[PDB]
Amino acid sequence: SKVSVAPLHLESAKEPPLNTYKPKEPFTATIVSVESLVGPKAPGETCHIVIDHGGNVPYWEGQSYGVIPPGENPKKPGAPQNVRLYSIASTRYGDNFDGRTGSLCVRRAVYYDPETGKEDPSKNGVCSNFLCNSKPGDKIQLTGPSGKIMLLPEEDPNATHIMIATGTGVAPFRGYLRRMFMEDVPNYRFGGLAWLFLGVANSDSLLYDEEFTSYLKQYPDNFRYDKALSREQKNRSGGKMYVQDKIEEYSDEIFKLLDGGAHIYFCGLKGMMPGIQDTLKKVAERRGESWDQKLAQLKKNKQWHVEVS
Ligand SMILES: Cc1cc2nc3c(=O)[nH]c(=O)nc-3n(C[C@H](O)[C@H](O)[C@H](O)COP(=O)(O)OP(=O)(O)OC[C@H]3O[C@@H](n4cnc5c(N)ncnc54)[C@H](O)[C@@H]3O)c2cc1C
Ligand SMILES: NC(=O)c1cccnc1
Ligand SMILES: [Mg+2]
Repeated sequence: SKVSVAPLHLESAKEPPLNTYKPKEPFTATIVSVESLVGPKAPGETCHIVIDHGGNVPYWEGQSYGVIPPGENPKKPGAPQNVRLYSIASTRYGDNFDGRTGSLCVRRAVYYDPETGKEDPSKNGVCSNFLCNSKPGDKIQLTGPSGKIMLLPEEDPNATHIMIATGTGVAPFRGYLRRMFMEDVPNYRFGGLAWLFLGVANSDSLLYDEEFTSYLKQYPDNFRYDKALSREQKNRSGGKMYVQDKIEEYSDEIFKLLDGGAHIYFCGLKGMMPGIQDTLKKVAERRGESWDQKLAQLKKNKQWHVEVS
């Protein structure tokens, strides 16, 4: 059944924490673990990082932590590096169910010369490689938390939540779904529908697949899960199978859920959105609806939640 989590006083706050720690005086947290989430055929490396904040940097699901990687700011001699934000992939109780850790889902940003494929360490992403290279006991300069766009609307515990992720965009949804299904949170008993769509490059690039598949078996009447593997699947038109093509497969169900008040969430890199918008426009047109008008209504009704970069 549901996992006991502590301390329940984390449910008492009525507002999310924001900017508890700031860049000039970050919280020095400690790495608990770092593990690759992906198999050898994955085009890139994505890691799961567990960080001990000791209960000093609590957060709500959907927020981000800032990390200040070591070194001097290249564009600002004598200054610390700029904060990089990472979507927290854990619930407020964390992966140890104790309110002392938070987790990140971090894609290594690696540079390859577009012609030769060669590498250059001065051009890899600083913070993503810093994090995925970390080992237990390493210290991390933590700031935040920050962000409110992806806070989970809990007013209606029987709401519908349609979660659209590419790659590390799955992070907030791992936290949402643990809160909805895994953890014993007496003041939030989810009885709605949560529907996760995840687009990645191939099967080896899947993130947390075992956890999500387990929810299908534990909460079959409350959870749905669809995956789009761009390099291993092709869409109805011959294009690579992107998450928007999976959305299109369920277009009638999704549009009806939206009309009924479902929340819809988009998270990941911003390049995911143009194809999604194109598909939604096409779906709307086939149904005889204006996607522009529908989207305006979804935004007005606070059903549309996008955090991409
Ligand atoms: C709200 C928010 C949440 C986020 N959540 C996540 C998350 O959960 N997971 C995640 O992985 N990311 C997330 N990101 C992105 C993350 O913040 C970083 O931007 C990302 O990790 C890259 O940072 P970095 O320090 O590794 O790369 P940087 O050092 O900032 O470099 C940026 C890019 O420039 C490239 N580059 C550097 N020098 C050169 C050069 N000379 N020529 C060509 N290219 C170069 C790097 O390879 C890299 O791709 C989020 C962003 C935001 C705004
Ligand atoms: N988790 C992510 O990949 C993410 C979230 C928000 C902005 N950019 C990237
Ligand atoms: Mg795998």
